[PDB]
Amino acid sequence: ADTIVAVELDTYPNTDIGDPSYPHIGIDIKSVRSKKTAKWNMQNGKVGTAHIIYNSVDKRLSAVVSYPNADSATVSYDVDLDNVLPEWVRVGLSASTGLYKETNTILSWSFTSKLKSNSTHETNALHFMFNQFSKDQKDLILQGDATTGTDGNLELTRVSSNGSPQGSSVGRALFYAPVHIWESSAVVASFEATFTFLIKSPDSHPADGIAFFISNIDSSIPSGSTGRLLGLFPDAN
Amino acid sequence: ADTIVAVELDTYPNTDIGDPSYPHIGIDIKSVRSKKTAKWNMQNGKVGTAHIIYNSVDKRLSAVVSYPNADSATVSYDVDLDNVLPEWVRVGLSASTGLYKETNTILSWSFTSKLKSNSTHETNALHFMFNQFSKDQKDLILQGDATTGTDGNLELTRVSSNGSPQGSSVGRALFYAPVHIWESSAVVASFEATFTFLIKSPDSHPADGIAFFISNIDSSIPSGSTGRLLGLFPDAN
Amino acid sequence: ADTIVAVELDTYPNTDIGDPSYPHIGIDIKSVRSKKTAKWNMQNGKVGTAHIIYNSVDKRLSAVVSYPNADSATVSYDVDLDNVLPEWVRVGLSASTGLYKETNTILSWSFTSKLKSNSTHETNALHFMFNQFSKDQKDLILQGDATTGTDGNLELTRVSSNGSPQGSSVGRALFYAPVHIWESSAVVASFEATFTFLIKSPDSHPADGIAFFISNIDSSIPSGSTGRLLGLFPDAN
Amino acid sequence: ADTIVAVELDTYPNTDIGDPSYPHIGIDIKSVRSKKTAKWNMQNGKVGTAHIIYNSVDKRLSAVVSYPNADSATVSYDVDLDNVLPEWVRVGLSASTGLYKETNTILSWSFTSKLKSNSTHETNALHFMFNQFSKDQKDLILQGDATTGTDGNLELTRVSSNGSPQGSSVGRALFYAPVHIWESSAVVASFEATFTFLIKSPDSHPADGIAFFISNIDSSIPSGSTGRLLGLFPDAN
Ligand SMILES: [Ca+2]
Ligand SMILES: [Ca+2]
Ligand SMILES: [Ca+2]
Ligand SMILES: [Ca+2]
Ligand SMILES: [Cl-]
Ligand SMILES: [Cl-]
Ligand SMILES: [Cl-]
Ligand SMILES: [Cl-]
Ligand SMILES: [Cl-]
Ligand SMILES: [Cl-]
Ligand SMILES: [Cl-]
Ligand SMILES: [Cl-]
Ligand SMILES: [Cl-]
Ligand SMILES: [Cl-]
Ligand SMILES: [Cl-]
Ligand SMILES: [Cl-]
Ligand SMILES: [Mn+2]
Ligand SMILES: [Mn+2]
Ligand SMILES: [Mn+2]
Ligand SMILES: [Mn+2]
Ligand code: NA
Ligand code: NA
Ligand code: NA
Ligand code: NA
Repeated sequence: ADTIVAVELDTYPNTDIGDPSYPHIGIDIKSVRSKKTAKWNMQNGKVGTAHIIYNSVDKRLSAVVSYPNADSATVSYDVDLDNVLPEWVRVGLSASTGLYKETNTILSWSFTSKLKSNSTHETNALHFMFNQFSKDQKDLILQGDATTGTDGNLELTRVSSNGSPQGSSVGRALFYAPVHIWESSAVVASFEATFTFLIKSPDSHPADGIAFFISNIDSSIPSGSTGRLLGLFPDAN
Repeated sequence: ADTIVAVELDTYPNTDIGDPSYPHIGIDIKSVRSKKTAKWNMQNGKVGTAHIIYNSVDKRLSAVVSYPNADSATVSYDVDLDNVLPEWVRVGLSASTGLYKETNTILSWSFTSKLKSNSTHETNALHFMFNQFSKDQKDLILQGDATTGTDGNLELTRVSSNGSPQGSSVGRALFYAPVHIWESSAVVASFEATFTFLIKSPDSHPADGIAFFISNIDSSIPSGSTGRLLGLFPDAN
Repeated sequence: ADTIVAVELDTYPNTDIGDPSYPHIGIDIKSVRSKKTAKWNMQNGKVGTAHIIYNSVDKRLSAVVSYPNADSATVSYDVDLDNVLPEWVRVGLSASTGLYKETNTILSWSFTSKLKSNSTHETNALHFMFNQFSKDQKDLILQGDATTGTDGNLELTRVSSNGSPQGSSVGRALFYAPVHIWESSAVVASFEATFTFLIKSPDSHPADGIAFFISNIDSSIPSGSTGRLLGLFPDAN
Repeated sequence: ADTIVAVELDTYPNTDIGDPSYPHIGIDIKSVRSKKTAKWNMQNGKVGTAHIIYNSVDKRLSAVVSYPNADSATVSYDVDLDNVLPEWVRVGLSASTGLYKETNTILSWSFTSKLKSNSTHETNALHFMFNQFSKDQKDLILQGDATTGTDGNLELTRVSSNGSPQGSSVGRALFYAPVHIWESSAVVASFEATFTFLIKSPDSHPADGIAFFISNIDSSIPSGSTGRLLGLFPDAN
């Protein structure tokens, strides 16, 4: 399979696969069964913001999710990502719906990674920022049902011309350039990611969620990874 | 052909094709015959630094080149790059040698472009920084004789194991991700590029130069673009 | 007097002192009589965005102002700022009202300046970004009627508890740290500034405007610089 | 007293006050008796580089120190800095010598802090970078024996015209602008600091060290804080 590290904003509780009985944020190391979660007070049709951070000194992947006028949800996991991921990766956003559904709309997305060597001229850096998505976005790899340019937004899952979200949809956007997360001479490696998102549903139980993820470079949507599998995994192991 | 916008650090004067009778910095809009030049007091075997800047308000491509303890050379050209380049481009470094020769060594390279829209959440940004090049640099497209990882450096032209530069060599490094230089809703578009370079020759007349360039995305080394053509153009028109 | 370089978003036309007969953006070098202007299609109660740019290679102060869904206004002036300003400056925002009035509300403000030396370890940099102003903002010098923390915003001029703008008000916010705009070994010096602003008036003729400005470090509000003088100048010379 | 959080690069082992019996890096929370240390293989007269990182999600102050061609030393402490420091602080560098001595030379210094609110327009940011120190550096507060502009460098302790370090010297440089490390609406607060340093001594036992520190805004050199107290503390408690 692919190798996946994701932060999930998971909107539908699948307690059969270890989800808590509420919407939650999770940290996923090579399994959809989050290694850690925190309760998330999901707001239907409000624009929210996720922040992911990591560095190789502390080896802690943390995330925070918030809406304005609302308290934040936070989650952290101790994990050495050099022991998990290959030295070259792609970073991306994934989403899905199933028999339950929602809009999985990205309004903005930014990523910074730094590799600091032991030489005095130190940093190797990559940073992108999207506040505006464009019909033909050449620096993004779109997979499955992901489209760009509708209202300047990235629609990770299928949404009708009438505004209405479709079920059984899975989509992903990956930044075009590979990211280097380890180096021979690296003394500190850090990254950070922020995305803003609008999840709305005509339903009282929306599904299934959005993930920021890091994968191998040739990572693709796994077969039957709609719904609870979030476009990340081929099974619930 | 390809469409090329380059800043040349041109080490060999080819006065038959309009070069002045000294080493010079030039601004090249779709021709190796610089639209403007300034005298450059090239220092053999010293590490130098080039800076390129542009924005769409002023529509002026400027460049500066310097060595420590030395006065700078500067050059500027009025040019609307939206009238020259396609809206998606790749940016890169190119170099060549011919019957005369030199090391075309890049010690570091960084690039920032911003597209600011009229929406209040404004900037679309890309930034990379390389202070350290790596044997297998996946976020660079190497073309012709360009290699990476020798002393943590990008060698744009061929250099023997003994340190010694080879003639009749042409090489290019292009950043993997396309860069968006125009947008429907763009109010300001700007970029900047800095590279540090070591050009040394056993010869009193080194050749041929280094260029920072912007091209179409599928741009490749033109046939017989060794020597004076700098790996940029198929002819001296 | 103080030495002032400002970009004015000037809402009231004072044609007696050379204003055109419309709202306009201007570039002010040591006088309120803009050296250059462009027509500005000011929108009452809409949030707008100003961008200012400059570098010492081209020696061109340019500005753009925009609202979403609206075309931009632009203005540029050739001026060597090293010949105008001292080598250490403070940068800031100023506003005023007079017998005519408006809210002069800053929602956000960011500034970047770079001094690049000829040494290989090149950049001296300062960057700040405010998206949120706070009751007691210690890194801002507030002058005259400027306050912070009302709705997370900088109110440059006086505004009642009921939301309503007061006349004959002048205020300024200056960043606490001095900015270095020239250096012995400088090869390129550049800066950029962006602010977002909400100007609303119960009046069909609002007054008087907002300026981004650069001054000497001990710069203060000049006596009787309410109204057309924008909190920048002691007279209309 | 003042409130001090420092990362020490401590060159002289004072085992009477809990130093290990070697040069070491330490994390100092309101005491010179590091809460945690790691062995540091200090190199006399070689240029080294320190990196400090922290965020409020993980609440871990970490540091790394390195020389080229050398393995790094690392140290980390779990500490909520909002429980230690006031919401407004100054950040700085300090050094000292005593009966033993060394040059405490800063070649470069950069700092980034971010406060991310729960509003969609999120970040409040401050960043500075010094690669070049200047005779009259207005954006630095120099205290005790600190000077700037000798070889473009910050000399934290006294050094003769002949190059030679003086004993019983203490100096500090603080950035002029206060830094905001906590906010009402903050969801994540992070910072990072890097400085490059040259410590040389004619002595086989150099003293006493360099610290990156964060203090209250009106923090000053404590009386008799030369030598082992590093210009940070009034006593060894
Ligand atoms: Ca689920
Ligand atoms: Ca030539
Ligand atoms: Ca006016
Ligand atoms: Ca000690
Ligand atoms: Cl919980
Ligand atoms: Cl695609
Ligand atoms: Cl598969
Ligand atoms: Cl010339
Ligand atoms: Cl390749
Ligand atoms: Cl060809
Ligand atoms: Cl006009
Ligand atoms: Cl004040
Ligand atoms: Cl006065
Ligand atoms: Cl240890
Ligand atoms: Cl001082
Ligand atoms: Cl004291
Ligand atoms: Mn889950
Ligand atoms: Mn030429
Ligand atoms: Mn005017
Ligand atoms: Mn110690
Ligand atoms: Na958008
Ligand atoms: Na290198
Ligand atoms: Na605000
Ligand atoms: Na220096």
